[PDB]
Amino acid sequence: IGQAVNIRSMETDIVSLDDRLLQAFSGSAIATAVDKQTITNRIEDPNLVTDPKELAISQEMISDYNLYVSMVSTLTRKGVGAVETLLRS
Amino acid sequence: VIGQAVNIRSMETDIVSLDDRLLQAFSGSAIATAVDKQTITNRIEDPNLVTDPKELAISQEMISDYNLYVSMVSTLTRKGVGAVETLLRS
Amino acid sequence: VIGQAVNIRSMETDIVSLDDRLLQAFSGSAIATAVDKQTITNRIEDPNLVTDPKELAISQEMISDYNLYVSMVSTLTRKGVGAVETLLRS
Amino acid sequence: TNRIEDPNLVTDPKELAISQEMISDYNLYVSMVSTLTRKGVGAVETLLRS
Amino acid sequence: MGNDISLIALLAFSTLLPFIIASGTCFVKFSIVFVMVRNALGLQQIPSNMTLNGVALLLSMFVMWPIMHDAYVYFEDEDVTFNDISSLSKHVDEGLDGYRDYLIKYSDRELVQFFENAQLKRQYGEETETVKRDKDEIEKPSIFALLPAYALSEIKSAFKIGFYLYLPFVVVDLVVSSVLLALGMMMMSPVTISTPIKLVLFVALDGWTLLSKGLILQYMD
Amino acid sequence: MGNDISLIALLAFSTLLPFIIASGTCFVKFSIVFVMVRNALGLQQIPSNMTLNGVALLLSMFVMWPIMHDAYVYFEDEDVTFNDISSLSKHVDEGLDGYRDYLIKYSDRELVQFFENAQLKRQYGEETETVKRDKDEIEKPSIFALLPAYALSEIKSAFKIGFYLYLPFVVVDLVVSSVLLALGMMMMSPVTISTPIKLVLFVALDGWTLLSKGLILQYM
Amino acid sequence: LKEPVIVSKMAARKKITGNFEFHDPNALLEKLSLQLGLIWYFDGQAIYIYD
Amino acid sequence: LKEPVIVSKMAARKKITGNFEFHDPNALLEKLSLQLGLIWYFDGQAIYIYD
Amino acid sequence: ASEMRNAVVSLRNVSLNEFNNFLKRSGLYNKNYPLRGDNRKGTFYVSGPPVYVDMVVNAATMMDKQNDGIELGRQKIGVMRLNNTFVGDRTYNLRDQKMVIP
Amino acid sequence: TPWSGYLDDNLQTQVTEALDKLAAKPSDPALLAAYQSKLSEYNLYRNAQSNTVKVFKDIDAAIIQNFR
Amino acid sequence: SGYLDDVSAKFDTGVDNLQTQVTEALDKLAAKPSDPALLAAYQSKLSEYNLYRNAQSNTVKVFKDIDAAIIQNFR
Amino acid sequence: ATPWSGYLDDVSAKFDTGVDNLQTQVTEALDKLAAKPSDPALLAAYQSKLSEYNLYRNAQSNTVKVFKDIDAAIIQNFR
Amino acid sequence: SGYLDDVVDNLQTQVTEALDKLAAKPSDPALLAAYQSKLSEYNLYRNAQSNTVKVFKDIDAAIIQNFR
Amino acid sequence: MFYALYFEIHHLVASAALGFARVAPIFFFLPFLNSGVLSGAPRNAIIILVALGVWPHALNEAPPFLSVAMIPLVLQEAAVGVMLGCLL
Ligand SMILES: CCCCCCCCCCCC[N+](C)(C)[O-]
Repeated sequence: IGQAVNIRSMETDIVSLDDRLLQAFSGSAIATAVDKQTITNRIEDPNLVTDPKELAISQEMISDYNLYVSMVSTLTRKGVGAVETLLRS
Repeated sequence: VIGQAVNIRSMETDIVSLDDRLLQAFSGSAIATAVDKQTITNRIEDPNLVTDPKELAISQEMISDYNLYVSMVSTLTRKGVGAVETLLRS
Repeated sequence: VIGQAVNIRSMETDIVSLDDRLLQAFSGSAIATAVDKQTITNRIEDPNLVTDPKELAISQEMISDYNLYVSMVSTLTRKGVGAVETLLRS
Repeated sequence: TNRIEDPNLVTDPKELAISQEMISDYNLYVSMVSTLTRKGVGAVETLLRS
Repeated sequence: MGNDISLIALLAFSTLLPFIIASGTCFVKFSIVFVMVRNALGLQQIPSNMTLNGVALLLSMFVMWPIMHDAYVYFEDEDVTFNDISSLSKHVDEGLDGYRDYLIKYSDRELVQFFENAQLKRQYGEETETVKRDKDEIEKPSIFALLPAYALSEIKSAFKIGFYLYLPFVVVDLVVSSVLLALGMMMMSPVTISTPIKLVLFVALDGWTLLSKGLILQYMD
Repeated sequence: MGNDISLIALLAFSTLLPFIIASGTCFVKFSIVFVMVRNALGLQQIPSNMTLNGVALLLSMFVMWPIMHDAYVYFEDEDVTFNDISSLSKHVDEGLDGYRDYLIKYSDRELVQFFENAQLKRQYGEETETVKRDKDEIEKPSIFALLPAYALSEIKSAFKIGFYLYLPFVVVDLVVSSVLLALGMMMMSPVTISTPIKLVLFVALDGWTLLSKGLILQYM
Repeated sequence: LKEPVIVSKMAARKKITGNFEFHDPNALLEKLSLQLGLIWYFDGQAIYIYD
Repeated sequence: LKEPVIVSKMAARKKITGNFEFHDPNALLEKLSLQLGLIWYFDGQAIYIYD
Repeated sequence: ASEMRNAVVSLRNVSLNEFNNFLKRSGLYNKNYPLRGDNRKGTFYVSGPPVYVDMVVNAATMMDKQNDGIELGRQKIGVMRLNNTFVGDRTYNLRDQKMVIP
Repeated sequence: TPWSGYLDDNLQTQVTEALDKLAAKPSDPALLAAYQSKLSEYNLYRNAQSNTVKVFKDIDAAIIQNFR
Repeated sequence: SGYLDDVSAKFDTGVDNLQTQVTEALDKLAAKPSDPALLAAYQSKLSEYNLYRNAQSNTVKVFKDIDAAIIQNFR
Repeated sequence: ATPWSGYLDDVSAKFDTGVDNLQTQVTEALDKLAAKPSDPALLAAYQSKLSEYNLYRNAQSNTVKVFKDIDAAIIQNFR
Repeated sequence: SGYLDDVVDNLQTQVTEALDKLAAKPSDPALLAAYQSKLSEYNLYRNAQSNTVKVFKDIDAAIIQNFR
Repeated sequence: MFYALYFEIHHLVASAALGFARVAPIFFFLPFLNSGVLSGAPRNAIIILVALGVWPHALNEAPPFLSVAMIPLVLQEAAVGVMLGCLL
């Protein structure tokens, strides 16, 4: 049990369009990197891969990860898909 | 049979704009859905309901109906927007 | 052998519009299907029919035939629609 | 075939393997004619504009 | 759904829907009138087709919505209504009269009669008496015969409307050309001068208001 | 992923997005104005439509950004409790008012009101005395009434701007024709003499900067 | 009548003119129901009128 | 006839001209059937005429 | 004023008046928008400004959930002496039959 | 789910009852012979039911997935 | 009708009378449950029945799966 | 006529998460049995509890699996 | 067939014949063991045929679409 | 006979396809039909409907041309359509 939280993380005002990207990109890449790591070290630990109460947690974590990355991919593709049609047309 | 209600009269179309009828349809569907998901989840935890053969035969039907309902709506909406794409992009 | 009937000279001096040919086909199929589903369910409910080998061996064939029929109608319909799309679509 | 032999042979695996060939080939033939006519008309329009 | 064939038919219909809108709804007419206006002003690429088709589809929604809603509640209606093949085929057929009444109300009687007779002569043979229903109650004609008559009727009337709108700009063009020849500037391309006069004329008329009003009032009393 | 019917609604909206931009945003106007500049200068193929549309799309984002930000934080960031049809309907509707107000700022009232009455379809053919040209409002018209009135207003505004832009270049070439007829040289077309003059006039005016600035200033 | 009245979208298309006396509304309502072709009901809280 | 009459769409395309009595309809109806090429049935509630 | 919120709450473990005491100690109570219901039962209606409604609904739901950890049913033991009879069961071996009195 | 507009539990109680009789005297051969039959029939009933409900789900899903 | 019923029937026209014999032997045995002569016959008939019904059902299952594969490859 | 909407207990479930009685009781029964593996009264109890725990855990896993396939199938329907 | 029109034996026959022989005596191990392998070989043949017909049609459909 | 409706739909689309070759050139010449006016998704939908409205034979029986080389035939029909477009 060793835990830390970073609290003063984000600015809520209206801000230039360039930086909303950097801040979204960075926060997302960080979240996915740590999520993936915790998944793998839940499988490598023998006390967690063999307990039926723990496996049920790992199942949810894996599924949530799958869905989150599927959705960020889909919406980004439709985002650039709009621009390319307005410009080509 | 424990508690039930029904809505008897639907408001006249003569006083409601075209987009109100949409908001009103959407909201009703989104709520009936969240309520069904919750109901199923609660049936899976009451130890009396999760271990009685009589009750399981009900849970299996409830989950099959939820699955078909959401697959239906998600298909027809995709066909609906595909029509607009076909007419405008073309 | 029970209650057999056949129409004769169906097309010999009258021809239906396609508009009607589709409609008769749809109706004749949809009702036969709904009656077969009820027959199956009833053969499952009756305590004397789900416990006798002779009656179970009959019910297995009914379920097999229903499943094959509905799958064939669905596949042919989808394939035939596809061709009209490839014709009309610019 | 209209009211001779029998209908509904959805079920015998030997005739059901003969129907697969026909049901496919006629769909391909009809699909091909649709393209050839567009090509022909397009060639005429191309020459007449130019 | 309570029945599987009822589902298959619904997915087929939802797969062919756009062509029915493209060929059997006022969209076919609005789309033409706006392109005619753009031709009249002598423009090439602006407004874009995507913008003109956008407004054309929105305006078509106000006109078609009531019969689509009517058909929807008619087929949802939960009260017991049919029992057997003849009652089902009549129930389905009866559900389409809300839309046959629409096609018939705007199709040209002469075209409807032509496409009907030419089907009778296919099915029953050309020796069957040519009907000449000159005073007529057209006996619920088949929708495959009724639909192309509507399509050509809307094309006719849209062209007709588009003609009227040219005549002011035609005047503008011939006038400008005459005054330039009166000055002898034979080498001046008139289009450079006449384009802005057309634009300011149309803006002073407020064309899009008048036009979008009248186009809708033609479909409702 | 929350409620999945809200997920379906989000993906649908995301698919229709380019047509909404193409018909309910000032992109409509900027796209037309820049092309008319090219026609008034009489150039047939340069700059590319790829370039002109890219610029118009960029500029319009500055104007629309303040609204999308507010809608986002209102819907997605705030967790809220709601429990029934009426509470949800009202909650959803209230989020759109930020956009609704923009449309009503740039749309023309009698046309919006006509479309409203057309979609109620009530008692129709209501007369001009059913209206009295009122001035100050707490009405909330439908968005399906507001979108086309907006489109049809923006287009007319663009045409008006295009009227003024043509005039100086029209003067520039009738002068050239008159000088060539003062000489004997009536066999020669003005165009090859006239084009460079128009290009210098336009650069001396720096028309691109005045245009972009003034187009933005209308929406501030 | 002392009751709120709800009129169907269809019945609201009809028009009327003249000088009327609402002396006994239940009776007048019954009268005009048949002349104009309406139908009506009363649940105890409001009066609903249809074509 | 004292019974409602239903005529099929196809049979409704024929035309007739002249001056008729209808004195004994059941007999007349039969005679006309064979001249025009019609067939007809009677269930007890309505008379159905077809080509 | 058009922003007023209203909600129905149902509690299983806590009485309405018990919740009132919580609000009063908190210094959150507001006599313009008081709770309406049966002091003795667990169901009530509340309406008011957004902040107040949300806080009430959350607080009450958490109170009710936490009281699933409390217990009421403490057993008690009674010791009762019999004054007129023997506590135990008896068996009478009749020379012909064994018979039992419980 | 009803097809809109179309015109057109005892075994559980019986097994419960037989169980209650048996529980009172587990050594009676007649109560044992009866319970064996009731329990066997109930078992077969529940299995046949749940297999059929799955077969219908899978046909509806295949139909949708064909046009989806 | 159908081919899968044709396959099912090709068994029932194969075992002419077994369906009757089994019930008849059961009635006899039930009349005198302790006769070894009866018992010995019933054991045989019952076994022959159990086997017939299992072979029939597994064959119908296999031909059903062959057809369900072909109707998918129609697509 | 239409069925009622229902009403949504939005807050309750997500913070109703907490240590289940059922696992606690399973581990307690096992610890009682392991002290005297030959007592029939304890064996009879543990058979029942372990069985119920098996059923519960399977039913839950299969349900989570079903609910997430629907969401993956929606997203794959629109991309 | 008995017929040729002018202008060995296959698994389809052998299966029908072995089923026909088996159904006369469903409890003989020689016949059962002779039938298992014919029904297996017929299942494999009838799958492999359909899968390759499907491949050749998808090739031709892709060609026509590529020249659209 | 089970597949007869499926084949009957394919006979329909083969007839419409061979009719398009003769009807579309007319739509090219006339001043109220050319693509300066009628364009996008309506265009094909309308041409096909007209061609089916005028095809001379019952739509539900097999097309007679299945035995013939397709190109000479398509060119023949397009030439006929061009001649009619001129005369109209
Ligand atoms: C037909 C007369 C054309 C004269 C030039 C028109 C103005 C543009 C070019 C000169 C601009 C003045 N400047 C900046 C050089 O001083």
